Amino acid sequence: AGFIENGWEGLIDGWYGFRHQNAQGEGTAADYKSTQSAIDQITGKLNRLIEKTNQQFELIDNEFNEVEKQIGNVINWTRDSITEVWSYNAELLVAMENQHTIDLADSEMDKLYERVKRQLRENAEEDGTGCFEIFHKCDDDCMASIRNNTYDHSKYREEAMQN
Amino acid sequence: AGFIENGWEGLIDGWYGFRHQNAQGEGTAADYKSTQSAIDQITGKLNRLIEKTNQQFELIDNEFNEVEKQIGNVINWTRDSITEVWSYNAELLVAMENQHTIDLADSEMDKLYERVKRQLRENAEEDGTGCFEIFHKCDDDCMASIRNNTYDHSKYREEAMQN
Amino acid sequence: AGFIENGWEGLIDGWYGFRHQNAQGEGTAADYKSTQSAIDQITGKLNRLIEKTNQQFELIDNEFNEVEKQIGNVINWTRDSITEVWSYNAELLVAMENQHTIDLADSEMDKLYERVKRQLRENAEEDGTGCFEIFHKCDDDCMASIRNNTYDHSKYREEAMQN
Amino acid sequence: ICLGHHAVSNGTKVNTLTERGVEVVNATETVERTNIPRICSKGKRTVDLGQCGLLGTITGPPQCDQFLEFSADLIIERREGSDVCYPGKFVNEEALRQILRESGGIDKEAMGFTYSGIRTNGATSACRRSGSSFYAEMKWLLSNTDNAAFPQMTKSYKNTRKSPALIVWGIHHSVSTAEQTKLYGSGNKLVTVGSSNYQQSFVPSPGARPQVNGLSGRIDFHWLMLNPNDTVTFSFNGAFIAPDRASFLRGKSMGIQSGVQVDANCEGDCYHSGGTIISNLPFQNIDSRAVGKCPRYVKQRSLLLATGMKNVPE
Amino acid sequence: ICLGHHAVSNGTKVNTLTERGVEVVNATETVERTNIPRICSKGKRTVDLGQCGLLGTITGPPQCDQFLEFSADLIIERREGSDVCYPGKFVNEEALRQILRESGGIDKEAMGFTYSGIRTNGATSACRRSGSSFYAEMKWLLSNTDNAAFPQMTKSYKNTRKSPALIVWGIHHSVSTAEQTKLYGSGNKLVTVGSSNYQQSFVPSPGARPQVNGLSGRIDFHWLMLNPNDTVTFSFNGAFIAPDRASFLRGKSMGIQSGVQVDANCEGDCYHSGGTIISNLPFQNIDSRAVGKCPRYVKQRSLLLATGMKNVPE
Amino acid sequence: ICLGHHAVSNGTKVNTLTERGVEVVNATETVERTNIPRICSKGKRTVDLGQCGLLGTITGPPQCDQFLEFSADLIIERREGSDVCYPGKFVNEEALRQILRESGGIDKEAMGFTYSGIRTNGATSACRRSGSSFYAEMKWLLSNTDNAAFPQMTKSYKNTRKSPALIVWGIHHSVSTAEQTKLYGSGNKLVTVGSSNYQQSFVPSPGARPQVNGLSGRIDFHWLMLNPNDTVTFSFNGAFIAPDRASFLRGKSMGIQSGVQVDANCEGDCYHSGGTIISNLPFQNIDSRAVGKCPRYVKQRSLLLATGMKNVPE
Ligand SMILES: *[C@@H]1O[C@H](CO)[C@@H](O)[C@H](O)[C@H]1NC(C)=O
Ligand SMILES: *[C@@H]1O[C@H](CO)[C@@H](O)[C@H](O)[C@H]1NC(C)=O
Ligand SMILES: *[C@@H]1O[C@H](CO)[C@@H](O)[C@H](O)[C@H]1NC(C)=O
Ligand SMILES: *[C@@H]1O[C@H](CO)[C@@H](O)[C@H](O)[C@H]1NC(C)=O
Ligand SMILES: *[C@@H]1O[C@H](CO)[C@@H](O)[C@H](O)[C@H]1NC(C)=O
Ligand SMILES: *[C@@H]1O[C@H](CO)[C@@H](O)[C@H](O)[C@H]1NC(C)=O
Ligand SMILES: *[C@@H]1O[C@H](CO)[C@@H](O)[C@H](O)[C@H]1NC(C)=O
Ligand SMILES: *[C@@H]1O[C@H](CO)[C@@H](O)[C@H](O)[C@H]1NC(C)=O
Ligand SMILES: *[C@@H]1O[C@H](CO)[C@@H](O)[C@H](O)[C@H]1NC(C)=O
Repeated sequence: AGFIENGWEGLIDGWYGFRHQNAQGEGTAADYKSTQSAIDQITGKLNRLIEKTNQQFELIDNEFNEVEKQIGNVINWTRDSITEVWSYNAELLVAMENQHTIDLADSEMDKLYERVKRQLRENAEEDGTGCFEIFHKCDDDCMASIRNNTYDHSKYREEAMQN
Repeated sequence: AGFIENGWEGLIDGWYGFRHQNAQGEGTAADYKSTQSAIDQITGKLNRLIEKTNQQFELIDNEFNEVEKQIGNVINWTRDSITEVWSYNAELLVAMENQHTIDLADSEMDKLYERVKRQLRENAEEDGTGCFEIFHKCDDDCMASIRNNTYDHSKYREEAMQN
Repeated sequence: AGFIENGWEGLIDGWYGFRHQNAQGEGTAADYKSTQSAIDQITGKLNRLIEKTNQQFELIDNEFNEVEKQIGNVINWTRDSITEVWSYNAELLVAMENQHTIDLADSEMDKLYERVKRQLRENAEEDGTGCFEIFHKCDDDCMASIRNNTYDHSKYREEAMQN
Repeated sequence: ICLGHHAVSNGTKVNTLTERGVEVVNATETVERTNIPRICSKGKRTVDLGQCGLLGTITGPPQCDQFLEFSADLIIERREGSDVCYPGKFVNEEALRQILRESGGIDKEAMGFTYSGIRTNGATSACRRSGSSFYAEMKWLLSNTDNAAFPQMTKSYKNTRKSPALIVWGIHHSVSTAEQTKLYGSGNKLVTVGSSNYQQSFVPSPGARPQVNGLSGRIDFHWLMLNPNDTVTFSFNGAFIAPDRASFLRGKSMGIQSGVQVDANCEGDCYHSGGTIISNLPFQNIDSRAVGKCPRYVKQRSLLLATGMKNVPE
Repeated sequence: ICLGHHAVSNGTKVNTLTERGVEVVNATETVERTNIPRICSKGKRTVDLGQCGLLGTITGPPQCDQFLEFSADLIIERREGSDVCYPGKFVNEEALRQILRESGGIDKEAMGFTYSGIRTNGATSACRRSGSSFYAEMKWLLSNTDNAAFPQMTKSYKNTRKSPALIVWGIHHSVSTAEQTKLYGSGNKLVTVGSSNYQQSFVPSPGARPQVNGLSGRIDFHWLMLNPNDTVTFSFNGAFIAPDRASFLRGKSMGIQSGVQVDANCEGDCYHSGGTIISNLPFQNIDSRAVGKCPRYVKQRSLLLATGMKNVPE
Repeated sequence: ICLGHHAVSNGTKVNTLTERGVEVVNATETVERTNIPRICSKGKRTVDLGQCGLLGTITGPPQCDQFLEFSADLIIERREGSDVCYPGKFVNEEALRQILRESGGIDKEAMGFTYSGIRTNGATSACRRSGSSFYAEMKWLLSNTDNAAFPQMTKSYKNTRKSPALIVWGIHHSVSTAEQTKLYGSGNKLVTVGSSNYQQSFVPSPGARPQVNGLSGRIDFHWLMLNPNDTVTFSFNGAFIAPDRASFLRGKSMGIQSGVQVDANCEGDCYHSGGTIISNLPFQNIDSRAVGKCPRYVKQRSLLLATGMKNVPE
């Protein structure tokens, strides 16, 4: 939300994908290994919070026959106190995790970008909206090789330098 | 605090500003849209913490006539326990938010930098102290256009490439 | 763990180091000023948590002669409640700090990288695995000057541009 | 070539340290609101007491005739339950209740008290059985003949078991000092009671009380716990309802109070009076007083946790 | 061209997960220390009891003559208040107090007890009015003539209202068994009391006590709560202070204890004995026992929250 | 040129918001498990009571003869301690205990009660000294001659000190009404007690109890706290064990219960019954009921905190 000024509702394939456009034609394909890493991490959070206590609590109150008021009042006072605390814990935990979920998603993008950028030596230059400019028409063999991190960083170089 | 090795006490205009120096003269102007985004976010924190409970607590103690010691002691023990907890919650919350306030401020810089950098194709090269080097004397029409994100990334190119 | 696809068990010198390889020979030396900054920060966390309360708690129970059951039960109920809370606080605190310890370590790398990169104007180009390519054989005077941030960014330029 | 991330038409709003309402690709609920309106008991030895009240299972009113020696993992009290046929109440009743709830049930044992010089067979119409009866575990001790004296007596019971014994006696309070003497003869009456833990003693207190099952007398029930090998003695001279049988706790259980039906088709460890809470969620907004093994009660109706990334469209 | 961020000569030091003393552009306090030394009552129906003690409003000593039927959102107890003219105390006094504090005040009702065979008009000089008087809601029952017998009596009161009724009686303890008989005749005296909830009974206990307002007798005050339709009865034979009027709770209120003046010019929901805490802040270091709607008490005097970015100068 | 970071063959696994088992360069324990099995008392004025029980230090059984005026920073109760020689117990015993634990010890003061018309020197063989003796701070009041009357008496003690005084008396309960009269003559016996705070009164209750040191009588011990200048009076007529000396609290202390040896070679502020916890750590898994100045108890055995960075090898 800044230079990738929006996102692709069409990308039903995964979380993170490629969208190329050379002469050859079109393409949109998810990057599963970046998708998974993020997915694996939301998974991590969910296993730390879908969580089961092994702490039994019993009854100290009585709903059918009220206990003495004084002890009743201390008991209610304690319960209320401990409710305030857990409502606090719950809301903060949710807010804190959601910031970090968000912040970790974007950080998975910015880190995919800069790895593709680093594959493409000087054979290319950053557009300014999270897109890459090739100065040599790249075919669709050359594509899935940009994708499956193989593309040669000096074996297309010279040609593109010129342009 | 590293490559922007300090900050501008003179910048009373906003949080984030520009400071240019071509032949034409001088200039210092805040970038309100980056200032605001940060400001909008400190605002967010302040509305989540300037917070009002709707939980009444009543008295379980008595300052004029002390309650029985045993119940008095349990009551004090509970209160103290619940004080320890909230003093803990308070200090951690403050520390955690302040890290994130800080870390979010800087992150608003580093992200403004790299967007200007991305406007300036190859017509410029990174100095190493958060400053940008133009290899073509840029006038002050050209300035507010670097500023109001319009500046043309190929319509000054050729000239500067050479230099 | 991505482009610096691993780390150097050989680096017993510090946390962050340099490893060069020109004609002249070999070298591995820690960057103490980046090592320290991280170290100084793990230190910070440890002084906020190796922490001593000045809150005395006394006994409200009795192990030799059990108190009345009803008060005994409320007392146990409270204690258990307050245990659940602190076990929660402890586990979250540890998890939250460890993410941030980790995330702050890496962030100290990524920030050292990009400062060296910024010393080396256009006299060099990013490899794609956190290594830097010089297009002019750099001797070992030139090394400790890359290291002690002095290296001249235009006084080796022209030569390397060509190559 | 361009690289990016997915998105959607309709996302879900969550909250963050920083923003209130931010959309996300996906989100999941963190606070349980879904209750099942049944006591889920699958796999658990359950005792629903119905008309028998819990303290009743010790003294034995007709309600509790089928519960005098019960065995549970899960004890359920009902609103309709009563501890009592002949109008009275228990001293320290709730503590006793809290004990019985986690006892795993009770095993009875004859204390073997024998009687010379008094009647033994006191009954009433509040406690119906075939005819007029009494508290099955208790004995209503009288004076031999329609008036006359009550011998100052002593009885002791030695707990010979490895477990703490639950001892219960009763003090009768007759409608009058007229009725008091017709039962046990005149003069101040005194019951005394001691163990190693324990030291106390009791007097009756006749006078009128509201009619409850048409009777105006009250029985005061009391109780203590004999440790192993420790011994208990009863100094008394009338106005007394002796324990016939003592009680031993079986093991371990949990006790709830509820008004919904049992269901051996679902499993549950978190209970409250209108049902079982089954949830994996860390939190709940259903009932602050739920007992068992439960998510934490919180005030909030809902707290959405992001499970997807930020959401920005075209 | 260069881009950067603002800064200042003098910043403020805060703490972080990582550093202790780091400067920032701006920061704001998070813990309230500012107290206002007045009970802020603006918009609230307030009752400052002054010399009347809270329990006094039920029995009616002269202090509390103007409070026998009060109505509040906010009840204030004072140090100088007394529940009592004739030296005595309440059994279960604090629980009673906690009840009255949130009652929203009290509405009285004649229980209509009538008397045959006893005197009715007991008074004393501790309870001054025009002359020597007594507890306005109570009645000091005697024997007809300077000695002589007290008829074993019964009285019942049926609560006909939809609310729980607050019943209060008293047991007199005279300076001697000499004084006890001169009042109610000789022999052990017994008061008994029952409802559905309730079962108890009482004896007087004469003997010397320190002089308090020059009197050495004590009155023991007791109390129970009749539910709707449930009924209460009093078996007694002397040494007794009958309830004339019963009490019903009005609605809802909050009770504080304080020593500062009222102020209908400020609004407050967090109170403590030296004032009102008005603050938006999440926390406070003023008084751990503040009641109402309050920031959380914390030990720390101060916790600064950053509202500006890091601060580094030239 | 390449730049990077260190690593190791064998790292340590920790947990994060995000991952469960991630390795790190270094890590440190956050939960204390190491206990020292001794009461660390270095620099502290310690009193180990051994065979004397805490309440004993007020009444004075032979166990507590060397503790009647003790002075502490640290009071230690032992399992073998007893408050008692002549079989009895304290009413409100634990509250009293909690008081004594933080008292810093006790200073005694003669209340100066003198006696006309009764015996004064009651003793027993449970309380051995040179011969048969009694509770050193108490006085066993009788009737002059092997039967006969007990004069209805009064005694008052004015607390003249700036501190609250601890007053203790006892009610004797004899094995019979036979034994009761042989001691104090016949008829109902009544002790009454009043202050400004206080209002109560007591009767004996004879009858058989189990033999404890071969005796079947019990002594009931009671207690109240006279404020400064306030005064206390004792109305009594027999069955009474008078206070000879009153008690004043010294200052401030902490009380533990333990079964390990003292050690003036180590320093500690967190104690539990099997030792001292010495740790800088924020948490502990040793004993939830530790008292003093302690890390927080937590359920977890261990929680590793990262002190080094991520760890990835060749
Ligand atoms: C305690 O709270 C419950 C509801 O949570 C309420 O029904 C009860 O009246 C309270 N106890 C007292 C002392 O009134
Ligand atoms: C409870 O703490 C208060 C002060 O917070 C103190 O005045 C009071 O004495 C304590 N209660 C007991 C049992 O002493
Ligand atoms: C309180 O818990 C302790 C152990 O933590 C246990 O020994 C004791 O029995 C419990 N109290 C009651 C009321 O049983
Ligand atoms: C959306 O969240 C739900 C939470 O129950 C989860 O089950 C589901 O897998 C998520 N969907 C996607 C697309 O991840
Ligand atoms: C209990 O008493 C029996 C028989 O008197 C004896 O054999 C046993 O050792 C005693 N057990 C304990 C632990 O007191
Ligand atoms: C400084 O912080 C205070 C906190 O009260 C705030 O009111 C003010 O707007 C802040 N000033 C600036 C320059 O943001
Ligand atoms: C209360 O008693 C009145 C009259 O006896 C009766 O009409 C009413 O139904 C009763 N209410 C309840 C709920 O018992
Ligand atoms: C490893 O952690 C321990 C924690 O006690 C610390 O003392 C030590 O200095 C650490 N070692 C290194 C290499 O930092
Ligand atoms: C206590 O009494 C003494 C003597 O009667 C008197 O001098 C002193 O003022 C009194 N102190 C208080 C505070 O009552």
